[PDB]
Amino acid sequence: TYKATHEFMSGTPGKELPQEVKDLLPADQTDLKDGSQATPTQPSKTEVKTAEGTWSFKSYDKTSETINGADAHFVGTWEFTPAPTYKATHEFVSGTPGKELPQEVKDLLPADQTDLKDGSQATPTQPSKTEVKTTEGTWSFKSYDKTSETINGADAHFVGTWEFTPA
Ligand SMILES: [Cl-]
Repeated sequence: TYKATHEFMSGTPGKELPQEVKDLLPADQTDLKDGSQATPTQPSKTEVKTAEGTWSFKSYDKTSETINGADAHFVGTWEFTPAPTYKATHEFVSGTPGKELPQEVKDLLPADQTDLKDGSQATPTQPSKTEVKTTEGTWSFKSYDKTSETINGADAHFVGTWEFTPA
């Protein structure tokens, strides 16, 4: 007689299995008759959440094997899905009463920042330039309303003020 053993591996490049997944490795099956079919023991659960994301059991490499004069070994793969991420968006406003932003200023609104981790610090993207001259006068960027904000379970939003000086 022979045994059937198990091992787990990550199927997600750059991610090692956490101990909570390794803790689910099945026990060896013992006393298997030579020439019988061995089938791997399924893990007692197929999902493990961590602070980084969720691991989900995919399958073993073989769903059975014939015992042929040696112990059998089954390799089970788990895959990782990162925890939900958030965005940081931007908006521009005029800080000059009675003056609306021209399109040339609005055209400088930064792109959204994506794939920000929960609990991370977001800092707004600075405009590509900070002055725009028009026939009427010049627009200058002042600042965003905050220098940074912690992502705490929601998208962030930064408001940038431009001021106008007439020609
Ligand atoms: Cl993890």
